[PDB]
Amino acid sequence: CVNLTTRTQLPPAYTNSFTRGVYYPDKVFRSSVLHSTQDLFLPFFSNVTWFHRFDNPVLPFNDGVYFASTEKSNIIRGWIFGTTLDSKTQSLLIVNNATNVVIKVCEFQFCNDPFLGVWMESEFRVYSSANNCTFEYVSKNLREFVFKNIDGYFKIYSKHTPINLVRDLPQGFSALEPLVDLPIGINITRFQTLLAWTAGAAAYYVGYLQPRTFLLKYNENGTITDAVDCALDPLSETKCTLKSFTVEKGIYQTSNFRVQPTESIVRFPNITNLCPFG
Amino acid sequence: EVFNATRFASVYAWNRKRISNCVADYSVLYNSASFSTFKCYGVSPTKLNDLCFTNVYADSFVIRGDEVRQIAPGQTGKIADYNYKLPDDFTGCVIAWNSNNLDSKVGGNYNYLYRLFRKSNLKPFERDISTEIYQAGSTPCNGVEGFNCYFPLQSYGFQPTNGVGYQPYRVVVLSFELLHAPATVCGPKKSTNLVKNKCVNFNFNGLTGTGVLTESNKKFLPFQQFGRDIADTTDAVRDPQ
Amino acid sequence: QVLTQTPSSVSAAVGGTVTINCQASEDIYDNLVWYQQKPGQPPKLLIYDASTLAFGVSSRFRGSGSGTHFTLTMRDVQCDDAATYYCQGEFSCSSGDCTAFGGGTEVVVK
Amino acid sequence: QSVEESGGRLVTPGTPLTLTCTVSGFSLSRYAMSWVRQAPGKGLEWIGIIVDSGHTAYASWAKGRFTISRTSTTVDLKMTSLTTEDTATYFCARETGGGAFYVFEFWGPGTVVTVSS
Ligand SMILES: *[C@@H]1O[C@H](CO)[C@@H](O[C@@H]2O[C@H](CO)[C@@H](O)[C@H](O)[C@H]2NC(C)=O)[C@H](O)[C@H]1NC(C)=O
Ligand SMILES: *[C@@H]1O[C@H](CO)[C@@H](O[C@@H]2O[C@H](CO)[C@@H](O)[C@H](O)[C@H]2NC(C)=O)[C@H](O)[C@H]1NC(C)=O
Ligand SMILES: *[C@@H]1O[C@H](CO)[C@@H](O)[C@H](O)[C@H]1NC(C)=O
Ligand SMILES: *[C@@H]1O[C@H](CO)[C@@H](O)[C@H](O)[C@H]1NC(C)=O
Ligand SMILES: *[C@@H]1O[C@H](CO)[C@@H](O)[C@H](O)[C@H]1NC(C)=O
Ligand SMILES: *[C@@H]1O[C@H](CO)[C@@H](O)[C@H](O)[C@H]1NC(C)=O
Ligand SMILES: *[C@@H]1O[C@H](CO)[C@@H](O)[C@H](O)[C@H]1NC(C)=O
Repeated sequence: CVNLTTRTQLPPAYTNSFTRGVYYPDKVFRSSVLHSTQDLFLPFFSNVTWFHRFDNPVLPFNDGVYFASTEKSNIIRGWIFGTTLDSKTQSLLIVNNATNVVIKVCEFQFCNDPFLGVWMESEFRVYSSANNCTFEYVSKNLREFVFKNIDGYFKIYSKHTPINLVRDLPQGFSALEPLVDLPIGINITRFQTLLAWTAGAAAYYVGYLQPRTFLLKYNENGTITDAVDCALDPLSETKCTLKSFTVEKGIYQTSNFRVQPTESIVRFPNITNLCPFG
Repeated sequence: EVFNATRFASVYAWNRKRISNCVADYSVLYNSASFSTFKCYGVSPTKLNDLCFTNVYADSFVIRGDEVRQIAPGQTGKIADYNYKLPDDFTGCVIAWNSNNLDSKVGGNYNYLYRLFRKSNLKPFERDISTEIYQAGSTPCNGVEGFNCYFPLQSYGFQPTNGVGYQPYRVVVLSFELLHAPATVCGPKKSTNLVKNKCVNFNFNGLTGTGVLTESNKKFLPFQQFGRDIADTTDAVRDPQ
Repeated sequence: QVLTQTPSSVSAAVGGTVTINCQASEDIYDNLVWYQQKPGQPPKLLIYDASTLAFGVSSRFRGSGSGTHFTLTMRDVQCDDAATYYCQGEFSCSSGDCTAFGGGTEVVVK
Repeated sequence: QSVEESGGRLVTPGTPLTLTCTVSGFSLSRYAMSWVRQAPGKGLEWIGIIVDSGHTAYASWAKGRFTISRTSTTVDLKMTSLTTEDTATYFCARETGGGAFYVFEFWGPGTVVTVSS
């Protein structure tokens, strides 16, 4: 397609994730009850990568992604998934163009630098070929998303929120509600973002999920208001045990400490009585 | 658009259409008496509205009326061995009916072709489009039409004066498969009326249980369906209709 | 397009059997019929589709064969079977002249 | 289901003649009428057929000198330019049911047309 190399080379920066990345695990409704559940989550106060100038390299997709983006002109367009991305294996596609949401599962032939060009959009050079398709579908502020792929289902959780900040991830709480459940059996290991001459000042954070236990609080109306990570520190484990957000004065037992083996030895007598065989 | 469209292909170029993301309804297909033959192998057509399949493949072509018996597993013939071969363990069935009123011409409908020659029998679910002249002599034909260079394809003489066996027939065959992917295409089941304030045996998308379905203004539930309590008890449910 | 019947004439006793062969020059599948024409009488349909007996006919008449070769055999022929038999089958339409009749054979029982 | 026809006459060569086959006991617009002929002591010959819809078919040996027409209850055939070898017996045969053409289950009495001087 088209190659742009006028990009300054800089190492990625890092930022604290604070208490972001809590979504409704299931579709049940509960009120005024603290529920302890296990699921793929983003750990509290984690290390979230930060990108930028245009930056869009290929990142691993192991279990999930807490994809956030703060912009003023909606420069970011969509996503690209798959394993090989060279029409050897199926690859997902999402473009949030000016028309509507376009979702496809055709086996594409991507170029090494997928991108879009733009007031009027004029350039569409994300892929070159599209054959053997399977599926089709049409559907200051921060747009944060959570992706997952389990039992051949591709879940997307989205949430929007206003912010007066400029260059800081807000320190607060905001639950994420489900958006779509794609029933497509792809095995995805890598992904890449999309952007749409003109250079826009846009940045997008990336986080990774891993199995964790949480203690979520449902208010009267069933909306999540607080969460407690269950492995952050000794205090957080105590709250998990008592299933309450406030712990009274005293001494409590939480878990068990056990040393693990380091090396394995096998001993047998001196090897003798060797059969001659000569 | 599959069973009765204005343009159907030949047997040697049968159109294959994938049916997916469909709420299939085979009951209207059963109740239709406009099909001359309707019989299925492996699965009885009566309960097709119950089983769910990941994908459905439909093939449509027009053959001679008498040539319908060759389209079946374990069938040996001319069109079977040269135009359309079915696997022995084929899942699905064919549906065919008389269509002389559209596919037959007084002067002879010559727009349909069928293959008579090929080097070897084709594997099940295979398409051959090459129009190479089949050779039977020693010298190469080199594509030049003449003696001992037989054209593999010929046309049908579909005319109203032909016998029933020679009359044109439209054949549509649907197939099913199961693999490691979520099922998407099957029947819509059904839905009964809702009765409240009486001890019933409800069923809400697998929520099997009994109780009195009184009306309650519990909460908003913007996207939730169920409703739970401190224990694992479904206190409230949201109507699907 | 061409229908041939052999033998032209054949005779047998009352306690005997005879065979009549009708071959088609083109593949007709199983579309072939037989008739029996007594002298001075209209022919009567005996077997249609080469394997199905007509209504009201005896079970001693049997037919077989498919493709291009067909055979009709009478078991325990009586003195009432002394007549002529003909084979008729379609020949497509664009392929052949609609339908042609066979040469026929004469059967006499002593 | 009774089928009968008449019209056998002695005519000079080249003189047209008409034979009318009349149906009785069934609907003509449902079954196909066909004509067969045999020479004295010779085998059966096929002349033509009319379908229930109205389309007509003939035989190559006939060369296209016959004409089959249909109406309410008179299936008639007319020829032109008769020769001296056309002295034979003519028949009109009925079908069994819808479709299944060239079965010829019902037959008429039979009529003889002779050509001489
Ligand atoms: C954009 O860059 C890619 C990679 O730098 C180019 O792909 C290379 O194309 C050359 C052809 O001269 C091959 O020899 C290399 O093996 C390719 N490398 C890769 C990684 O694909 C691509 O041709 C460039 N396109 C444009 C328009 O500049
Ligand atoms: C007789 O056989 C024995 C094996 O049963 C040979 O011992 C090995 O020989 C190879 C090839 O010479 C050496 O590479 C190995 O190191 C020998 N084994 C050991 C344990 O040293 C022996 O060499 C054979 N005898 C002769 C004369 O070839
Ligand atoms: C995040 O990673 C950077 C780069 O290695 C490191 O300097 C920083 O201490 C890390 N922060 C946390 C909380 O792990
Ligand atoms: C299309 O994908 C299917 C996936 O099973 C594969 O079997 C088939 O060979 C592919 N065909 C082409 C032309 O890529
Ligand atoms: C999932 O996809 C990957 C593609 O890299 C493939 O290697 C693997 O076999 C797939 N898993 C299954 C169960 O098919
Ligand atoms: C739930 O919504 C109602 C809307 O009338 C509001 O009054 C109430 O405060 C909400 N609940 C909580 C805990 O804020
Ligand atoms: C479902 O369809 C029925 C049909 O009239 C309609 O009354 C009802 O409102 C619909 N419900 C939803 C949720 O679409």
